[PDB]
Amino acid sequence: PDPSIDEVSKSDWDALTTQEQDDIISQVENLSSTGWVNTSRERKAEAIRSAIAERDTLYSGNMSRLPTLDGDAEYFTLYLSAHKIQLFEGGEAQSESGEGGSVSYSTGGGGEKDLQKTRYGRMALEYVWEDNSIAALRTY
Amino acid sequence: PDPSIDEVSKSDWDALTTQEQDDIISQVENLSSTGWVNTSRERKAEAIRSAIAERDTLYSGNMSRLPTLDGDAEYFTLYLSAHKIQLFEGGEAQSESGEGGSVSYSTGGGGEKDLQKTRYGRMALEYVWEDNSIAALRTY
Amino acid sequence: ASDEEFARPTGQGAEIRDDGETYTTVAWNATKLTEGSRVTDEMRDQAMV
Amino acid sequence: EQLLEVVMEGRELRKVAREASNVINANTRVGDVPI
Amino acid sequence: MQLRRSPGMRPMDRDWHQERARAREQAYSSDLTSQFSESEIVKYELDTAQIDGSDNPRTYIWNRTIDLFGMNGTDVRELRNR
Amino acid sequence: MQLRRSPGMRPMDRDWHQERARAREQAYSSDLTSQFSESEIVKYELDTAQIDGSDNPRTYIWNRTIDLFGMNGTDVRELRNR
Amino acid sequence: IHTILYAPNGQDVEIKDYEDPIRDITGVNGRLHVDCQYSQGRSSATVQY
Amino acid sequence: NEAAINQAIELHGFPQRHVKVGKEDGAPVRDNDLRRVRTIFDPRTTDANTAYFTGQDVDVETLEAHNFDYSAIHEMDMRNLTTALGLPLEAGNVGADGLGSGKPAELRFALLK
Amino acid sequence: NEAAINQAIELHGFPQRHVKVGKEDGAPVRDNDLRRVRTIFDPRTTDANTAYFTGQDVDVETLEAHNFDYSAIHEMDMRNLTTALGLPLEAGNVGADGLGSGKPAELRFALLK
Amino acid sequence: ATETQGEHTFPVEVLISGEELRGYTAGEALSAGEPVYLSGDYEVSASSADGGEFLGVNLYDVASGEPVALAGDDCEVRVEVSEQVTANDEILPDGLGTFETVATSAASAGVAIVQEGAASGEVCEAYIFAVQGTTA
Amino acid sequence: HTFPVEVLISGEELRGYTAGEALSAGEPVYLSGDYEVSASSADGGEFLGVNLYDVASGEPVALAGDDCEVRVEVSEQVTANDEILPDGLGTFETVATSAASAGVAIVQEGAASGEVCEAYIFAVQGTTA
Amino acid sequence: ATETQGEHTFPVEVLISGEELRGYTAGEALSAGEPVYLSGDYEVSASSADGGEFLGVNLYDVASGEPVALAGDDCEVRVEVSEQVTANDEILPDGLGTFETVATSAASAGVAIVQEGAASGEVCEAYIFAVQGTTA
Amino acid sequence: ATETQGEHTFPVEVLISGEELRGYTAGEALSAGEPVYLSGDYEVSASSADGGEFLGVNLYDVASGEPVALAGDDCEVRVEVSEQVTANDEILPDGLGTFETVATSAASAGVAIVQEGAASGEVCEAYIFAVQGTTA
Ligand SMILES: [K+]
Ligand SMILES: [K+]
Ligand SMILES: [K+]
Ligand SMILES: [K+]
Ligand SMILES: [Mg+2]
Ligand SMILES: [Mg+2]
Ligand SMILES: [Mg+2]
Ligand SMILES: [Mg+2]
Ligand SMILES: [Mg+2]
Ligand SMILES: [Mg+2]
Ligand SMILES: [Mg+2]
Ligand SMILES: [Mg+2]
Ligand SMILES: [Mg+2]
Ligand SMILES: [Mg+2]
Ligand SMILES: [Mg+2]
Repeated sequence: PDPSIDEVSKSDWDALTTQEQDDIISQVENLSSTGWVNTSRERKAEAIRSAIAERDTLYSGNMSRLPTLDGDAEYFTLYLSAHKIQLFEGGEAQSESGEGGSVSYSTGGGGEKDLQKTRYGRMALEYVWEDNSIAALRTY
Repeated sequence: PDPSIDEVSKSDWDALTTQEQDDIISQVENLSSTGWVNTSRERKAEAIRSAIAERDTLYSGNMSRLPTLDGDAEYFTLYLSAHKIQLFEGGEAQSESGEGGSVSYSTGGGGEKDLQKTRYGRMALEYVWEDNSIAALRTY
Repeated sequence: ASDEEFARPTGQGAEIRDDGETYTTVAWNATKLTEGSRVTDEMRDQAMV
Repeated sequence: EQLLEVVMEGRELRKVAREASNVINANTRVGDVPI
Repeated sequence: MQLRRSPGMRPMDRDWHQERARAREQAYSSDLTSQFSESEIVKYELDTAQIDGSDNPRTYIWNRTIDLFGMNGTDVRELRNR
Repeated sequence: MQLRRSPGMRPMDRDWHQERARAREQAYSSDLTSQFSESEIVKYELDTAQIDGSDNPRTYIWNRTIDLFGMNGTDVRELRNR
Repeated sequence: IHTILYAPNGQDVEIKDYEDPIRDITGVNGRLHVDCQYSQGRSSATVQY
Repeated sequence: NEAAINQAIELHGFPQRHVKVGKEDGAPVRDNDLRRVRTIFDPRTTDANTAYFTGQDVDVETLEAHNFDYSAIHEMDMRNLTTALGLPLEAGNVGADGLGSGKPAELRFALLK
Repeated sequence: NEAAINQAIELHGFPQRHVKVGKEDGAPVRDNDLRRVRTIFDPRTTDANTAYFTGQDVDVETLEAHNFDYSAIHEMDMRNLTTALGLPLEAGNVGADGLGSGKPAELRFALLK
Repeated sequence: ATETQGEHTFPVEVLISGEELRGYTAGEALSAGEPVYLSGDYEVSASSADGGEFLGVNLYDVASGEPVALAGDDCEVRVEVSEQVTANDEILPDGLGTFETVATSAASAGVAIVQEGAASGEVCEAYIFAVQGTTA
Repeated sequence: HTFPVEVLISGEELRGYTAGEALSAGEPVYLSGDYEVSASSADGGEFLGVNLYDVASGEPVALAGDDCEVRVEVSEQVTANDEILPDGLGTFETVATSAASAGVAIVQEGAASGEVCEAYIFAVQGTTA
Repeated sequence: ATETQGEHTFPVEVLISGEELRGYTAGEALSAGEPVYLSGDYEVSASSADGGEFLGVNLYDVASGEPVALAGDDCEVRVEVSEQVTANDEILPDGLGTFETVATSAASAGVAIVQEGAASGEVCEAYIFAVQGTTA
Repeated sequence: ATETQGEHTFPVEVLISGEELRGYTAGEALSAGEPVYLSGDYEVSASSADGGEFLGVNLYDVASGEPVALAGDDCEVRVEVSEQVTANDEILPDGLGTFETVATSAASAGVAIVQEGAASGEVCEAYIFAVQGTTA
C-alpha cells in the first residue's frame, strides 16, 4: 500500500482516504485464505485501527536500548490486525464439521495470554521479543 | 528460480516481474503435495514477502561470530514461506474426515511457539539453532 | 565562564534576582603528528657524525 | 621419565682463511689497497 | 537559580566530564542513537562530544578466530611504527 | 621459520620422544588405526616408531580368571630363566 | 590561547630509536598528539594588510 | 610453579561479572543486542555504588574467585628450593611449625654453621 | 612420590575454566562453532577484571582445584628418608609434634651424637 | 535560549526569581524554557498552541520519563517569544516551545506578563502569574 | 541506518590518508586526490582499503589495506573462497556479480545478503583505463 | 620435500622468509608444503589444478580437523614443482601437492614467482605474491 | 631521482613506508628507483616495457654482480615517471628505468598505484601492490 501500515499512527489512519484504508484492509485480508469475507468492512477497519493504536502504545519504545519491535513493523501490524479480526469472529476454530466433511486443527494447549490464543497472535509475538522483559538501566 | 528466494529482500521482491515471483511461488508450492491450490496468488505472494521480511529482521545477525541462519538460506526461506501459507489455510490439519474416509496425523503436542505449530515451521527451526541463545561477548 | 555583568537597581525589601555564573566549553581534539627515518647499521657505523 | 639429552652433529667443514691469508679488518665496507 | 541538570551548569559537573569520557571510550560509531540511552544523550549532551569510536581501544585490538602466535589482544597503536 | 609441529623440528621436541615412548608401551599390535587417534599418528609420526606390542608390560603379565597361588601379576621377562 | 598536548604514556613528546635485527636498520620514530584552542578569541586581533 | 601461580592468580584470584540476557527457553539475543548490554554493564566504567534496574529477564551472575591455596604451593616450592641449596627455610621468607624453637632450631643452625 | 606430587599440582593444584555451549537437549554445537567461543574466553588474553555478556545458553563452569594433602605426603616421604639415613627429621626442613622439647629432644640428639 | 559572547554561545539561566519549584515526570522529551501542561497523573508534556494547557516552564533538558523541575506561577523567567512583545503584554504558550501574546493567540487571557520587551525569536523576561487547564 | 562495527580482525597494514568526504567504519575507499580517499564506485577501478572508524570530511583517516583481515557488509550472499570487491553502495559484492574479473578481498566466513562477512584483503585497484 | 645427507633424509624448512603466518582448520589430512585454499569457513583443503583455489602453503602435517599454520602471500617458500621451472616463471597449484607453471596450466595468472629454478620433482624457491578465489 | 633546495640537489629517498625489503644479485648496473625483474636465480635486471617483468624497485645504486636491496609489494615509494600521473593511476615499468601508466602501456594491469601525482620526468609517490612474472 502507498502509505504503509507501519507509516501511519491512529490519527493518521483516521485521516487516510477510503481507498488508502481499503488498500491496507486488502493487504490484511491476504493473511487468511478465507479473507474473512463474511465480516463487514467496519469491523476490519476497527481491527486495523486498534492494531495501530496497540502497536504505538503497548509494543513501542526501547528495552536495553534495543527497539521493542525488533521484527518488520509492517508485518507485525498486519499480524496484530489479523489476530484481532480472528478474535472478532470468535477465535481459532479448533474443529469444524458439517455436510462437506470434518476437520480438526493442531491448535493444542495454547497459553493463557491473548497473543498466544491465535496463530496470527503467535506470529506477531515473535516480532516483539516473545513479550520477554529484557530491559536494563544503570545509575550514572 | 532465476533470482532465488535467498537473493531477494522485501524491496527486491516488490521490484521483481510477475514471472520472477511466479517462479518462486511455484518452488514454494512444491513443499505441499496439495500445492495449496485453493489459496489465491495474492496470499502466496503475501506469505513469501512476509517470510523474506521476517528472515531479514528476526533470523539475521550473529551469535558469538557464527551466523544465526546456519542452514541453507534458500530452504529456510521456503520452509518459512510454507509455514505462513499453512497458517493462512487455518493451521495443521490434525485430522480430516470426508465421505466415510478418514485420516489422523502425528502432529501432537509439538509446542506452544510460532514455528513449533506446523511441520514446515519445525523444519525451518533447525536452520536457526532451534531458536537457542548461544551468543557471547567480552570486554577488552 | 560567562562574561562579567552588572548588578541592578533594587527597592528596599524587594526580592534580589538571580544572575548566576553560566558556563560553556571549548572542545579539543588532539591530532597525532608523526615523523620517522631509517638508517642501516653500515651507514650508522661509517658516517663521521 | 628418563631421556637422552643429546644431538649428534652434522658434517663440519674445514675453516682456514683467517690463518691462510692476510686479514684486513677494514674501517669501511668499500676501500682500496694501493699497489 | 541553577540546578545540576540546567544547561548553563553542565560544564561544572564532574559527572558531565566523567560520563562524556566514558562515552568516547565505549563508542563503536558516531551514530549515538544506535548505542546510548535518550537519557544519556540529553543528560551528557553527547551530540556535542566528538564521539566516533576512534577513542575506543577495541577499534585497534586484534581478535582472530584461530591464533597460533598469541597475537590477539595486541593494540596496533602500541606497535613500534605507531 | 620452524614451528614445533614442523617436520624438521619433531626430533627436538621433548613431547615427541615422551609420546612415542608412551605409544610403544600402550600397543598390543602394529595396527595403529586400532589403537591411536589419527591426530597422534600424524603428530608423533607413529608409522616410524617400532610399535608392535613387544614393549607393553601387559603382553608379559599373567592374568588368569581364578588365582589360588598368587601367580597373577608376575611378569615373565622377570623370571630366573629369562 | 592554549596548546594542548596529549601524552598517552605521560612523556610530552615521544621519540623512539629501535633496531630491526631482521634487516639491520635503526628506525627513529617521533609521535605527538596536539591541538590548539582559544579560550577567548576576543583576547586577540590580527593585523591585516 | 611460580609462573603457574602468577597466571592462575590473574584468572581465578578475582571475581568476574557474567551478565546473562533473555529468558530461558525465550527469545534469542544476538551479538548486536549484547553490544548494547555490554555498554550498560561495562565494569571498566562502573562506580562502586552503582545501582541496576531491570526487567526479570536479565541476570547479573558472578564467576566467584575460585579458592586454591597458592600460599601452600609457595611454601612447598620454597621448602624444596631452600633444602636443595642447603639454606634453612627461614632464608626464603617462609616459616615452619615446631622448627622455629628449641633443639630443632639448634640442629638446623648447627648444620648451616 | 616427589614426581607424583609435582604432576598432581600441575593438573589439580589450580582451577580450570570449562565453558559449556548450547542448551541441554537443544541444537548441537560443532568444533568450528566452539572455536569462536574459545576466542572469547581464552585465558591467554583474559585479564583479572574481564567481564562476559551472554545469552542464557552459554555456561561458564569451573573445574575447582581438587584438594589433596601433598604436605602430609611430603612429611611422610621425608620421615621415611631421614629415618632411613639415620638423620633426625629436623634435617629435612620438616617439623614434628611433641618431639621438639623435653626428654624426647634429649634422646634423639643423644642417638645422633 | 542563548547569549552570544564572542565565539561562545551561553545558555540563559531560565529562572530569574521565585521559590515555587515543583518536580514532575516527563511525558515526552523536553528542553529548558519550554512551557508544559499536565498530560497524566503528575506527568507533564509540551503545551499546545492556545489556552487550557499550562502548568509551568521546564527548567532543564530531559528524555521521556525523566524527572522534570518546573518553575510554576509566582516565578520570573527568561523565555523566548515567537513575536515582538512589550512590557505589560500578557503572553501564552505558542505550541512551538516559545510564547506569544494573548493578542495574537485565539485565547483571551495569558499565563505570564512581559516585564522586559523582546523582538521575534528573542529572550524576554516575564512573570508567570496563572496556570490554565481543561475548562471545556 | 545500519552498523557493521569492530571492523579490524587482524593485520599490521594500517596507513593514513585525508578523508575526501564523510566516511564510515568498514566503508571501501579509493584515491580521489593526493593522499585523499573517497568511497569506492561499483566496477573495480577504485579500491585501496577500508576505513577503520567514522570520520568527517577533511579529517585524517586510518585505512586498513591489503594483508589485512576485516569484517565488511556484503550486499549479496557470499561463501568461503568467494572473491569480493566494492559495490558502489558502501557494501562489497562478489566478482561473479560485478562487471569486473578480479577481486580485492577473499571471503573467509560466509554471509547472507546485507550481513557482515569476514574477509582477507589481498589486492588494490586503480585506473587502468 | 627432502634433502639427502648420507644415510639421512632431512625435511626442508618450508618457510624461507615472511611474517604472514595465519591459522586455519584442516578440512582434510594435509602435509607440509602442500598448497591449500578455503574449503569452508576458516577451513582449508588441498588446492586443485587450474587456479581459483589458493590461500597459502601448509607448514606442518595434520589430520582432518586439526589447526593448520599457513604461509600466505608476502612469504618466500621452498616448494616442490612437478615440471622444470626457471627464474621469473609464475607458478600455480598443480592439483597434485606440487606447483606447476602458469604456462603449463589452463590459468592466465600465478600465485608465486620462481626465484630459483628447479627440475621436475625438485625443491624450488619462490615468493608468494597473490591468492586466488572463486571469481566465476 | 633528485630533490632541489635552492642551491643544492639531494638524492631522493626511494622508500616512504614498508618493510618488504629483499636481497638479490644485480645482473647489470642499476640505479636507485629503477624497476627490476628476475633475470636469473636470485638475480635481478632492469624491467623492460609492457609488463611480465617486475619484482620491485632497486633501493640504491649498484654495479653488475653486487648484492642489491629491493622494495617489493606492500612498500610505499618515491619514483620517477615518464609522463604526467594523477592519484589513483596504476603504473608499471616503461622500459626506460622509470614508470608509466597502465593506460599508456600495452599492458592491462599495473604494479603500483599513484598516491601523489607528478609531471613528466618528475617524482610521484606510489604504493607497490603486485609483482609480474613470465606467464606465457
Ligand atoms: K495562532
Ligand atoms: K552490477
Ligand atoms: K594441466
Ligand atoms: K609503449
Ligand atoms: Mg533484532
Ligand atoms: Mg553451522
Ligand atoms: Mg546582574
Ligand atoms: Mg547575563
Ligand atoms: Mg675505491
Ligand atoms: Mg522465537
Ligand atoms: Mg536439531
Ligand atoms: Mg518571588
Ligand atoms: Mg619479508
Ligand atoms: Mg606499509
Ligand atoms: Mg603484502
